[PDB]
Amino acid sequence: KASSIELKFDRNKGEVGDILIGTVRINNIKNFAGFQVNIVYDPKVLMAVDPETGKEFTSSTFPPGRTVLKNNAYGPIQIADNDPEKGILNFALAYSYIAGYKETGVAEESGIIAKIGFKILQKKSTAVKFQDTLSMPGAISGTQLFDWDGEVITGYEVIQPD
Repeated sequence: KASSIELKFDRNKGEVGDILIGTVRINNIKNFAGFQVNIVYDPKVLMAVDPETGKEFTSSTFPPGRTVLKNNAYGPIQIADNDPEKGILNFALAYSYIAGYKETGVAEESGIIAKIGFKILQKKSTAVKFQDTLSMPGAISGTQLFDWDGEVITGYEVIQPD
């Protein structure tokens, strides 16, 4: 029942050339209607790729795999502004029609918001994490969650990968 955003890996070690899959998940986020996150990694050691195809993320790549914020009746808008050469992923998605969403009264409070492949480029210990950035003032460790009143949500835990 604890409210959280988590970045979790299926496995955290592999051989060079294999792809580690990171899943970004939300849990018990009250009246959840959108988010923005900033995730950083060492681009010399890991490369952000599509989990299925292995195709390198570019600046506009919005990650696949979500199980929430998919109802077209509420106007989902995806924005990506990654800088993979600098090891930065930054992407956001929210329902525009939050009036129609709130009016139905059923909130999507838990689920997957992204799946991201990380292809291993070197045999070297490394970390992937949510991290604050000056382009996101008022964030909680590089995360912002929004509700169906269009307000910023607080009080949740940011769970980093082990």
